[PDB]
Amino acid sequence: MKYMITSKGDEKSDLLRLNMIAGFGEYDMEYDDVEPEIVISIGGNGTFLSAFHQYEERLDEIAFIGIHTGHLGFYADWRPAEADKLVKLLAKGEYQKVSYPLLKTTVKYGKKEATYLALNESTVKSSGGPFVVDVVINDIHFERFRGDGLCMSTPSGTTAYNKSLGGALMHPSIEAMQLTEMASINNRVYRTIGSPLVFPKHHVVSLQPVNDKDFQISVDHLSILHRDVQEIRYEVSAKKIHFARFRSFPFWRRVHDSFIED
Amino acid sequence: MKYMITSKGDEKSDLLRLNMIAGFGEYDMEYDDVEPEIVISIGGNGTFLSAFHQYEERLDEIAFIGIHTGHLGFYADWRPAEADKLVKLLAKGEYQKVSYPLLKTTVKYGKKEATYLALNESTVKSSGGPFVVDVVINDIHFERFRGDGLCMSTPSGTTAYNKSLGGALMHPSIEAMQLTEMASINNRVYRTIGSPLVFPKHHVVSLQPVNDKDFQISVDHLSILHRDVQEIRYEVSAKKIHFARFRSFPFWRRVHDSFIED
Amino acid sequence: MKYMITSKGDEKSDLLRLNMIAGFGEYDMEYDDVEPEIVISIGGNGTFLSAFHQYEERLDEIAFIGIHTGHLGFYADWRPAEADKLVKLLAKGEYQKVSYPLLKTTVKYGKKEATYLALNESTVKSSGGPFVVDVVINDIHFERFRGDGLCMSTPSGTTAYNKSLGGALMHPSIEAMQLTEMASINNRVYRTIGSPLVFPKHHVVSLQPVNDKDFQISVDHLSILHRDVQEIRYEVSAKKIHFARFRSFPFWRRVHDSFIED
Amino acid sequence: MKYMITSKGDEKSDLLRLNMIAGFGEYDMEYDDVEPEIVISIGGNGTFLSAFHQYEERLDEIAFIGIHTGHLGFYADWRPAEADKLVKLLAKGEYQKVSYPLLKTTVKYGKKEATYLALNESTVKSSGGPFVVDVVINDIHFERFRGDGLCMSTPSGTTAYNKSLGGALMHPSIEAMQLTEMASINNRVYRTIGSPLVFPKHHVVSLQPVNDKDFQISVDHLSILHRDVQEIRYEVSAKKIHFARFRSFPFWRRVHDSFIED
Ligand SMILES: NC(=O)c1ccc[n+]([C@@H]2O[C@H](COP(=O)([O-])OP(=O)(O)OC[C@H]3O[C@@H](n4cnc5c(N)ncnc54)[C@H](O)[C@@H]3O)[C@@H](O)[C@H]2O)c1
Ligand SMILES: NC(=O)c1ccc[n+]([C@@H]2O[C@H](COP(=O)([O-])OP(=O)(O)OC[C@H]3O[C@@H](n4cnc5c(N)ncnc54)[C@H](O)[C@@H]3O)[C@@H](O)[C@H]2O)c1
Ligand SMILES: NC(=O)c1ccc[n+]([C@@H]2O[C@H](COP(=O)([O-])OP(=O)(O)OC[C@H]3O[C@@H](n4cnc5c(N)ncnc54)[C@H](O)[C@@H]3O)[C@@H](O)[C@H]2O)c1
Ligand SMILES: NC(=O)c1ccc[n+]([C@@H]2O[C@H](COP(=O)([O-])OP(=O)(O)OC[C@H]3O[C@@H](n4cnc5c(N)ncnc54)[C@H](O)[C@@H]3O)[C@@H](O)[C@H]2O)c1
Repeated sequence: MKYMITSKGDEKSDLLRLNMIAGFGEYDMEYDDVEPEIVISIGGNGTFLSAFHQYEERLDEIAFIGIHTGHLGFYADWRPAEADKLVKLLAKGEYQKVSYPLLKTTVKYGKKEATYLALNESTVKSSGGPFVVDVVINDIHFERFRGDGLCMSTPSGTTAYNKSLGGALMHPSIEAMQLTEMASINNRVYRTIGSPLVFPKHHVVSLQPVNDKDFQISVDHLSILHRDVQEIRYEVSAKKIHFARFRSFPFWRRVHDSFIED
Repeated sequence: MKYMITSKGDEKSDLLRLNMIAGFGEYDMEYDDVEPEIVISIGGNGTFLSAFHQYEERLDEIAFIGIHTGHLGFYADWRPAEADKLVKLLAKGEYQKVSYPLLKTTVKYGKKEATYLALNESTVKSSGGPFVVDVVINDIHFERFRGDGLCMSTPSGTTAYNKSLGGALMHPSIEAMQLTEMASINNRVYRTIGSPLVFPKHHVVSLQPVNDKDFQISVDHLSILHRDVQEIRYEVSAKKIHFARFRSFPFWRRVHDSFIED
Repeated sequence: MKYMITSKGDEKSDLLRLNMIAGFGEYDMEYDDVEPEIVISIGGNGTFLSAFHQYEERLDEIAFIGIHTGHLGFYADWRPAEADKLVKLLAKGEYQKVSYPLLKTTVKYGKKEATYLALNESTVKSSGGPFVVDVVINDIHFERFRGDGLCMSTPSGTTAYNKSLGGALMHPSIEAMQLTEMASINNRVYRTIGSPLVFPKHHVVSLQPVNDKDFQISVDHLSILHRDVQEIRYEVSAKKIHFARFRSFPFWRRVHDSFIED
Repeated sequence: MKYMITSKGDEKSDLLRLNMIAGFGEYDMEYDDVEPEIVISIGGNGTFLSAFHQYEERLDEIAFIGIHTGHLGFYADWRPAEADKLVKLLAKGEYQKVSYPLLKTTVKYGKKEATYLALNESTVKSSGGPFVVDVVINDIHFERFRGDGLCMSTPSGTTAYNKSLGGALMHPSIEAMQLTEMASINNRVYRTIGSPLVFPKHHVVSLQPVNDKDFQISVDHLSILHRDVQEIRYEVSAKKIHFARFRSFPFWRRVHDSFIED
């Protein structure tokens, strides 16, 4: 099967990558970083995010696998010491496929609209400057949000920025996105919902400028200053990320291991 | 069609009930509180909850309709002044059916297990006394929770007790339950997740006593002191509540009307 | 100097107590549990709280010292292994005195008022039953609180129940009390401040029943069902607790050690 | 007495200013914006903040008075319609003076240190980029903070940015500053206190760079990108702001009026 390996680029990750390629050489099992069927990431959570975004135009043809050199593997299954076992398992085709939901972000201007795919989240802040937007859900005006910004998370994204903002952790079998507030202003004149909101597939959340059409918009690691924005639109993507697995490693066990104990 | 009406029991609600029965008399359209196909509640949110629990053994045969005399209609669609329009619409069969998910609670003892159905939530607190339970998700030990208690909410329940505890609001098309913490203790020795958790259908959350087997368990309005508890088990019910509707009144508009403005 | 020792009552604490008495026998240094100048607590945080409340009528004549057998010493300075060093230091008079603020609670009825002193906090919940009170600060109606209850904390109490409810941690040199909410209900009709409130000395916070005059009131470990309540009044006490110290052990280092690392 | 008036600069505020000057003309009562004893602000909360910072080098010689054209007067006492009554009261010397605490911020570089005074708060965020600082309190390493940033508030500042970040509201008679977290990262490897912290006078909170010495630092409305930072130091200022008052208008009533009702 066609595969490639991305490395964090430090000595540790590079050498692990070379050894895996050498091991894959004894199998069938072609290195191809143009049209891989398997993408292996070796590094931190950032390395995995880079791997995902490198191949976001062929997500339907790829199964992702992570080895984490950091603490701390939300998209890793594997430790550096387990690399030889993974080589043998991958070569044998000894795996099942699991899929997580993704978030579509559309930015409209005074055209051409830009579309982004997020594995963790997309956030919006001001470029300045007071942040004020109208929040429109399925064409109904829901609230005028004033504060620091807003975060829209995928289910797998809920353990990250979403969690820090008081959002719920959601099992990735649920096809949803979650909107959290950053430092909302609430007084007798200005009001927000002041709770995270969880949206199903096909629900559309639109942010519309009130002032003030410049925004700092993030998509996972990427952060861009967008000018002359008319709308930011959030919806669950029709696209999914696929993982190759190998052994049972339940989401809630992954949550336990990351936040409670070892 | 067979129907019944429950009233809050004050003069206002009783008279509205009598007038609706009188209006239903001009149609076809039989009063039957043993085997109703339509259950009409006139009162507050508590009146509606009582109506639901009065008929929880025939939820598959009933479509519920609420008129709210209070502020404040999370399960009401209707205002007292709209009662005549509702009579005509109901009599004509001019409605579509919408379903919300429900929460199953199982309490096991040193037998016979007790099972409860919740429309809003089920909560657990101590009878004393320090509250400490082991939280087990699909047979994996997730955390030892210390604090005031725990709340498990349906999607429609998320606007209630769940919201007050920092939980997310979830659209009821999502078949899920949400676990929130009450006053969790977190220090260098005791740790909880400290975020709400959202579980899909078929996931099972089990609370197991550590000490200390007596618990105050609530199911919607009902609150009971349970003794000699071995397990409390939470899962999304196979059963759903059905509503008769009539006109579009989106969940998010209902949320806006209840928390933001009019 | 006159002293006494309280023990948690397990074998470990009892034996440590006997050894300290034996060591104090070689000094001057009289055991007196009626009029002690020094009160030594050996046990958990609960043991220390019991020691404080045993002697709350002579707080001006006593300096408290704690040895913690638990994790986990918010009022302990000392570990069991350090007991011999403490014996020698105490006998020598080798200490400075530090004072923390306390909370006065007054419960008024349809007389005789009951007054309580808290080292950590006093809380109020319903006996049932919906909890609703009017919050009156220096005779001005501030809010109608609906929810689970309210917690009023001393500065040293802020690391306990207060912390779990989202309250700030306050240095005990600040003569204040802090009011936190438990599960406040906020919607378009019912509103609370939804933030902790910090009150200086001489400010008086009065809770007045709306319904519904029965309340479960806690003062540190003590929890009592109070009937026919007309008012609950909170204010910073004129009384303080005094500690004997011995070496510098800053409050913020104590916070670090308890919540961050070792 | 020497006075000046600042205006928001819209037609409404400008005309109110002209009328007050005309009214002050009938008294004694000299317009002097170099060395005023009374500074009158007409506009929003931003106008008042500008007035404060215009005269922060002569805070000991000035008593401030606000008229709010906005909603919404945390530093206003007065409404536009009350301007004539204020003219007469001011001219008569019919007032008492009230003082609130202020926050000193020191930014040290690889010299010359910059010092700022805040009436509401000072915040710190990254210029990029991951925000990571070591939090040092009175020379003791307290935590390594990872997240979006940190906010240090005065007592009067607690109703603003502090409130949005979950901070306590503190009565301004308390000489303190309060540190709140913005989106702190907490997992099994990274830990923060996860509660607001309230510091008395003379306590010093130092933020020290870990990476990564560029920071976006705000002081009230002012926001500056600081490069090559070695330390950010927070402490309660020896300086206070003085207000002229006129009638009793308690802080807690001001809080009620701003967040609860009218
Ligand atoms: N205050 C915050 O919680 C905060 C701020 C900015 C970004 N982030 C998160 O960091 C991610 C990447 O940011 P960056 O590349 O700029 O580096 P970064 O330094 O801002 O964040 C990297 C950290 O986030 C963790 N992380 C990445 N994905 C995660 C996941 N899904 N669940 C839990 N933790 C996860 C990594 O293990 C690492 O510790 C973003 O997608 C966002 O979720 C968090
Ligand atoms: N601190 C809290 O938020 C708190 C405490 C106890 C109970 N409750 C809620 O009250 C409900 C019934 O309690 P009770 O009968 O003892 O009376 P109650 O006085 O304790 O609560 C009644 C209030 O809850 C509101 N409510 C009911 N269902 C709701 C919904 N699904 N979404 C939003 N608000 C809703 C009603 O409008 C009413 O204002 C429970 O199911 C629980 O959700 C809330
Ligand atoms: N949900 C909660 O956070 C919760 C609930 C009830 C009581 N409490 C706290 O427990 C204290 C005593 O309760 P109890 O005797 O019923 O036993 P308990 O089991 O309810 O609580 C004992 C725990 O609280 C800790 N504790 C005591 N004083 C503390 C302090 N000032 N700062 C930080 N932690 C402290 C102890 O170390 C112990 O772990 C109360 O004064 C209250 O502060 C907390
Ligand atoms: N997310 C937030 O809560 C947020 C973000 C940035 C700034 N702020 C606050 O706004 C203030 C000034 O910001 P700006 O000039 O850039 O304009 P801005 O638009 O960012 O904020 C102005 C708003 O803050 C209110 N405000 C000012 N002082 C207040 C006080 N002490 N208590 C309660 N509300 C107060 C004003 O009434 C106005 O509604 C800052 O000092 C900060 O406290 C808040």
